[PDB]
Amino acid sequence: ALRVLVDMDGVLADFEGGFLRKFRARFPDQPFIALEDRRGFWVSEQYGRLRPGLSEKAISIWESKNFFFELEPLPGAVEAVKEMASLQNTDVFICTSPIKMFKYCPYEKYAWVEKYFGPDFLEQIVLTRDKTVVSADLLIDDRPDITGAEPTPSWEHVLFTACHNQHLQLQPPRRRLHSWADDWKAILDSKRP
Amino acid sequence: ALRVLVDMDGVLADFEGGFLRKFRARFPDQPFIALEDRRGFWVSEQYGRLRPGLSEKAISIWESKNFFFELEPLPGAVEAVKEMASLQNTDVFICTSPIKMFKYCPYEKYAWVEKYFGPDFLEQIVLTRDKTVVSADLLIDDRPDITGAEPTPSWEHVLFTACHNQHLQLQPPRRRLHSWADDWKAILDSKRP
Ligand SMILES: Cc1cn([C@H]2C[C@H]3O[C@](c4ccc(C(=O)O)cc4)(P(=O)(O)O)OC[C@H]3O2)c(=O)[nH]c1=O
Ligand SMILES: Cc1cn([C@H]2C[C@H]3O[C@](c4ccc(C(=O)O)cc4)(P(=O)(O)O)OC[C@H]3O2)c(=O)[nH]c1=O
Ligand SMILES: [K+]
Ligand SMILES: [K+]
Ligand SMILES: [K+]
Ligand SMILES: [K+]
Repeated sequence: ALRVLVDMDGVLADFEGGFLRKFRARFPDQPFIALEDRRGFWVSEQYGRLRPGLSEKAISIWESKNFFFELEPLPGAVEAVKEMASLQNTDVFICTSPIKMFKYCPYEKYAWVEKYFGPDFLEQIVLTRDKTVVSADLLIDDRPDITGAEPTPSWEHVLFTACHNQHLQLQPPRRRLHSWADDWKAILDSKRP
Repeated sequence: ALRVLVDMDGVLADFEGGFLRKFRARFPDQPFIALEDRRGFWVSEQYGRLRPGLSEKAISIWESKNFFFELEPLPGAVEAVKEMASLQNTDVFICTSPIKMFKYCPYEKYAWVEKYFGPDFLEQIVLTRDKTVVSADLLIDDRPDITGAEPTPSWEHVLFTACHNQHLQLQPPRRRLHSWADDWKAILDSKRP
């Protein structure tokens, strides 16, 4: 069976839009970064450059109760993953790294998966900071630099497009999934025997 | 680097003793199973055979708030894993499956790891129901039957002895770690290049 790992934040759940909305509501007198002007993976770093103390204020949004639970799905994400999981000879796992503050985030990610995919899909969740030690054919993740304890992961990393990575030139033969409307079936098929 | 996955319940944390203590306290008029009389991996199944309704009462102990957090370490477990992690060319991850009710268990497992191993060790946690998709040289786990989506896991499963598995005849060349006092360094060394 083909095995596909799907990232959660920025791939299934709209982390960037949820963050921005809550930041602006909580900190209406601070400057912010429009989604179109996001550059680089780390939200907090971009905000820290924008003004002193803004990194810590950004962090405070995602460390808050209900931040993860209340993220809206990306367009097409829930439908695509449900279809993907239902395909013959195809195992799908949601492989997600929780933030360092653990009071809410792990719990909310399970709750979010239950909400959008149902109880039986909880079995498909892998929470890990290191995705390199999870073996699979494909990893669909918006982070450009995925590293860890395994220097040669078994998966091919397909870069899921986001605001923060859309201008990046990747090294051949690295590939992208532009959105869930893009042809994810063709990418899966290219790895099948 | 050698990669070792270490199970949590029944290997690092004394699930069986914690369960029994809390069961007897909450249900003092019910029969129970002494640790020495534990047979088979699933606590709940053994209790359900003992009397009608006891499976659900057992489950209610581990679904309760603070059950996971308040488990005591096994003798030698914290010291061994700290030493193991500090060895040259050795990466250690705690690979643990949370129960199906997710309100407390994921959170408490992170909190427990922080308590006994410190904040930096949180990075070494993998929460998953399927350990077969986690690649490693060794998996030290008290469950006899470890299966999942990967039919040929990369790890060798070393069976950690517990009450419930101590009489089991394993198929050659399956091996055991009897306790943390047993010679876990020799087992690791047998897998090094
Ligand atoms: C931890 C962390 C996260 N973020 C943004 C970027 C993105 O990263 C992750 C993330 C979470 C944890 C780690 C880690 O423990 O190293 C890394 C990335 P994702 O990989 O998408 O889940 O967390 C949610 C998002 O939050 C950020 O801007 N700064 C941070 O310090
Ligand atoms: C879920 C479950 C667990 N247990 C006992 C046995 C042992 O199993 C695990 C466990 C937890 C979840 C699953 C699962 O989702 O399939 C399986 C085993 P462990 O692997 O040691 O963490 O949970 C803690 C312990 O709890 C039990 O007796 N019956 C159960 O239905
Ligand atoms: K992400
Ligand atoms: K399937
Ligand atoms: K166990
Ligand atoms: K080490």
